[PDB]
Amino acid sequence: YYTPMMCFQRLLQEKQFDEATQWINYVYNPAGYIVNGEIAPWIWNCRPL
Amino acid sequence: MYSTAVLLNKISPTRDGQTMTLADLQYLSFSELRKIFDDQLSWGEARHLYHETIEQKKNNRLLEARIFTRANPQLSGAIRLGIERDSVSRSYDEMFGA
Amino acid sequence: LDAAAGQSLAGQVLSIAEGVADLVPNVFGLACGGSRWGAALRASASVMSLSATASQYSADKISRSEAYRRRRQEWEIQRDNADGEVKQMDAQLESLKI
Amino acid sequence: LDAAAGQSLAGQVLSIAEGVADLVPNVFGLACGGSRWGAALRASASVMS
Amino acid sequence: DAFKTYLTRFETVADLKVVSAYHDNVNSNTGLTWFVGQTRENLPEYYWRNVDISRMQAGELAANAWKEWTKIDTAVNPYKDAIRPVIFRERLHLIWVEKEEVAKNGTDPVETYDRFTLKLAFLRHDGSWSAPWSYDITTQVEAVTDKKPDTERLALAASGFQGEDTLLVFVYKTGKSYSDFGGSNKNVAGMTIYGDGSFKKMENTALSRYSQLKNTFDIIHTQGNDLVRKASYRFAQDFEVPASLNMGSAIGDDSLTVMENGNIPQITSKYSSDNLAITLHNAAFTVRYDGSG
Amino acid sequence: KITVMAGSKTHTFTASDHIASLPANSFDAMPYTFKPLEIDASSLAFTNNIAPLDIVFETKAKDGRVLGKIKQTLSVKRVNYNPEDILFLRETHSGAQYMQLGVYRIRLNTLLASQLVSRANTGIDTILTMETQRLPEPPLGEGFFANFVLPKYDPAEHGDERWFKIHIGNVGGNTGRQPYYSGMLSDTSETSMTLFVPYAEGYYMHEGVRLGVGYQKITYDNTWESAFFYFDETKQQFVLINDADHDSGMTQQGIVKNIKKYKGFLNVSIATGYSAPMDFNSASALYYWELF
Amino acid sequence: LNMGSAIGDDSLTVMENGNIPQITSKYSSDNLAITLHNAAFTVRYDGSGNVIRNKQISAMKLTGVDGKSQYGNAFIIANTVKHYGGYSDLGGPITVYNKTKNYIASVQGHLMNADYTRRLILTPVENNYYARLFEFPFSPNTILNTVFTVGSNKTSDFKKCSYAVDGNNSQGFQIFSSYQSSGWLDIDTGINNTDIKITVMAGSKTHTFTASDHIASLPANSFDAMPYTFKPLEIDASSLAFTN
Amino acid sequence: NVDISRMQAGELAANAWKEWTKIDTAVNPYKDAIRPVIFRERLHLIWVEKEEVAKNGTDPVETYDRFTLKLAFLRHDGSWSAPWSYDITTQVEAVTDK
Repeated sequence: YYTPMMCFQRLLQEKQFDEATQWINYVYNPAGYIVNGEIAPWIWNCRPL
Repeated sequence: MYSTAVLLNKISPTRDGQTMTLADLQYLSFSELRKIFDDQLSWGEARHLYHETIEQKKNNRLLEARIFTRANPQLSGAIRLGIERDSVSRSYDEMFGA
Repeated sequence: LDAAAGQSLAGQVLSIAEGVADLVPNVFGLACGGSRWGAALRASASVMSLSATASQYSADKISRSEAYRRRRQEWEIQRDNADGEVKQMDAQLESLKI
Repeated sequence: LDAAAGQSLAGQVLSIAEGVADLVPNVFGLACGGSRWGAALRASASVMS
Repeated sequence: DAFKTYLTRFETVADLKVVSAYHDNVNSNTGLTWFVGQTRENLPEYYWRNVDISRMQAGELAANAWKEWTKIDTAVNPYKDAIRPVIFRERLHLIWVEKEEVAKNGTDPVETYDRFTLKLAFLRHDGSWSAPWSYDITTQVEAVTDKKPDTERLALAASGFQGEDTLLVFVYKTGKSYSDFGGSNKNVAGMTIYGDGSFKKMENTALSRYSQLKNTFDIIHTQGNDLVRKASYRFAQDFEVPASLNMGSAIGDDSLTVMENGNIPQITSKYSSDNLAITLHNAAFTVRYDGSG
Repeated sequence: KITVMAGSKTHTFTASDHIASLPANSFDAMPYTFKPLEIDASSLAFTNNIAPLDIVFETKAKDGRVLGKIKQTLSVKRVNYNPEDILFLRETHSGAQYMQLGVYRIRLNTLLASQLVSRANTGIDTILTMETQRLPEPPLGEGFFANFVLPKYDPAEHGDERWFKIHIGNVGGNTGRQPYYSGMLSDTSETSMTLFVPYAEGYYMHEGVRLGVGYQKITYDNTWESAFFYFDETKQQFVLINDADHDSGMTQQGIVKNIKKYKGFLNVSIATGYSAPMDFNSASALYYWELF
Repeated sequence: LNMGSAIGDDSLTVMENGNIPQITSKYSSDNLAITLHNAAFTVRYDGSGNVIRNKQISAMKLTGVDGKSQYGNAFIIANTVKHYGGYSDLGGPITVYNKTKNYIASVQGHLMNADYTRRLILTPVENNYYARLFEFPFSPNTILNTVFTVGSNKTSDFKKCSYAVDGNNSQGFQIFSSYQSSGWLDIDTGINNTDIKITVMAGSKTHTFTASDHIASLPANSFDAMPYTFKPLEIDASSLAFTN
Repeated sequence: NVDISRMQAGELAANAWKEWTKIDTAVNPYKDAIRPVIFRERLHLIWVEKEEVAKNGTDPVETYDRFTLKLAFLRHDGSWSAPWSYDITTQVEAVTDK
């Protein structure tokens, strides 16, 4: 959790919006996550959350 | 580890009395293909068919770009001296006209 | 500064060669041995340090070059401002003589 | 400059390894010994630098 | 001047000659081949690269299947050309042997002998190399070379037994052909290295187990004294089958139910006679009434 | 049930018979765990030393609703340490290192650095020329260069597609055809190529090595239809056996009477003293492109 | 010795890949012998990047009606050819006369419309349809680069027929494309083995090695690349004039 | 180096000569046994070094001179390579009669 969020924050501060989105989609994606070619059942990608 | 011809034969015919071809699967995602051919294909077979469809799509895109690059009239042209007309270029012209 | 970076990079082959040379035993007779077991490791650390120093010199050179370039850009802006002032005064002269 | 910092950090494992290697005796026969007693301490000082 | 410096670097890289290779597969149909190369100049500078030979089509390999030469910076000083890559724990390891001149203490006539040490390092995540594990293989080297390592070409082979998560390291005397290992065959010696760095010298019973690996040993050509190196190979008994399978999850009809935690933790293989038996242990999955939102 | 398919055999393990401990009947999570399932995978169809095993976890209700279906495939790889399928590295006396797998050889190193010094004695105007980029490379061990000329495209003779393939024959222990080269026929002019055919003592089987060309709708691999080559110990050179019709001719196994000329090729010859220029699709392609 | 390349007369042919890979010496007794091994060079039909290459080379390269080939014949070509007019600028119908078989071979790059009937008119007036002297219909309508087999020795009329019209319709005139003539040239394609030779001169001695005797294997007779490779050529270099 | 092809009646122009350039590769030759040579079309420096070595495992410790032939070459950027080294003690003793 803590490292992808830090990377996302730094990319957002530098205005690299696409890279920041890629780095925050490791934690949360409103569209879901593609596992084995299908949408995964979980809502959050960070398991402790 | 599979054969695309064998897999396409397992999936044929395409509701039209025609052999199922890689172009007809352009078209639908891997999950769609697995759902449609859940009874005829295994996981590895569906994955192989999906990958072959993707590679064929990429190859066709490359070929179209290759033809148009040489057909471009803007390179006519002092650069035209180092340009050759390919047999595939001639075949594309004879098929699709101008 | 470029020469300094080159001279820093020049010593790595000699460092590796010294590390290779110091591994050979150098005492003979009834007391043999004398090999420096850490010679190769020290040579590798030395070449790492020399690489760091060369990188620092090259970075300094490039930084000074870019500072000079930006300074020239600001000079160009000042030159344009002065030219515009001269033209504006040349127009004010026509107004004044009318 | 980033590469310079990386190259500076890259030598610490080698410094520690050299300090470990120089503690082994290197003269044999009827006159043994040869250990560099301060090799580990010098390695630690080098990694600090 | 900058171009001439570039040319110096180019000559250094282009003068590289391959010295050893490892194939990360049980057969030559897929996988990666990892090469270690050496410079022409009289330094112990070593580079490594790899190629994906699964791209081979009628013996033609595209240029993008190859990888750039990357320099190894870990103070490698091998004995002659006894340095080779190997892969175990899924990462690139470099294994070599060093020779030193040591004397036995407390002997009025000082007699010297060669001490042979096996060193093993691995490539870390950031591109740096670790501190090598060190083992003593003087007895094995002397046994395989008949105490004549100056006259005989000591050879090293390393293979990765992924099924047991171990590294099989053979030290042998380069010849024209090799017989089965263990027992009467004293030209091959074996060592087993574990994931934590510990080691166990192989005995006759375990050495006879890897006898089919002799086809990956360097041999001297019958027609003229020409050395023909051979790529080492990943080792498996007869069939390589994955040890587990995480099947995944699924969503049922009408978004009413979910199948979760489907996995086969243990998958074992047995090749007795000419029939293969595959056992799946503790295959489990959960069914739960749950819509995905 | 869990259903597994290994080649032609299909096993089904239902929860009535192969269940370890059946979960409590409830609407919450119900974990099903099975006993050790044994699979007789002795009929797996091994293509290129790898075979698939299909595993399906299925659960359905009485209504027919699929409570859950999970498909997966397991890859079983067959160990093949046969000496003819092992990659090996060799270095010729000219300095060329090659990696050989079966019949195919791949150049591993490059020797342009040695030749660049004399060029670099003058300016770089001498290094960066076409003459330098056309410098020949030493051959990959013992072998010969054969020149092939393939005709203009003719749909009547070749077929509806302009592609051609070249196959090699009596090499190693394989009498059958192995793909060696491929290309596309040119509809305006002939296609000329020069192939390096390897050699080793005892490598060529009876009558010598075959190189033949196939176009689909025809494959010129009957008797004496493909070009035959052999190594004559007397003259110490490679000779084409069927460059023309012969009532007798020397081959690898002595004198053979009925010799018919090769078919498919417009012309086949042996290029004496031919060294191919450096390759820009080789292992050193990146460095060549960066230099030039 | 990397001899290099050369360009022949009229920018019609190129000699390429000329090189002697091995040159050995033998100084026995007092005579010096120099041996050139595998002396090779390739002759090709090719123009130095102009209209002649793109058009006349392909015109002769087109297979003849009777027996394909068309190598070793005599041709009449034009020096410079330039577009005149019509509807657009197609590849331009450019004609080559095979004078030993009485052939017209036309070359073009594009076609305006497949539905419009097109043929070749050769006329010294261009815009005058009745003032023509050659009219050849395309056998397929949607095809280019065809040969026509006149039959008569109308070389004189062929030279008077400046221009070349690909339009050639009777629904008016309807010139699609038309090219020019300018000059005229006559070439022959046949080659002589006694004329394919390598001549060496060492001091006062001169030795000639022709392709009749010192050749290894002749190339395939074609308009494409023809590589000639010679046997080991032996030279008695014992009368070289040594200055310094 | 000098280009003596410019020699005319024993007179050499001053532009045919070349600047002295320092060799920096840790050269320690024995007496004056250092000389240049050109092979592989590039400048090589070849020399001999003498070291005092003793024979191990002899009760009367006897010392002898070991002669090593070293060979380095000049690289494209003006730096010198690491020398190859060979042992020529037998040849040196044979030609000098010990």
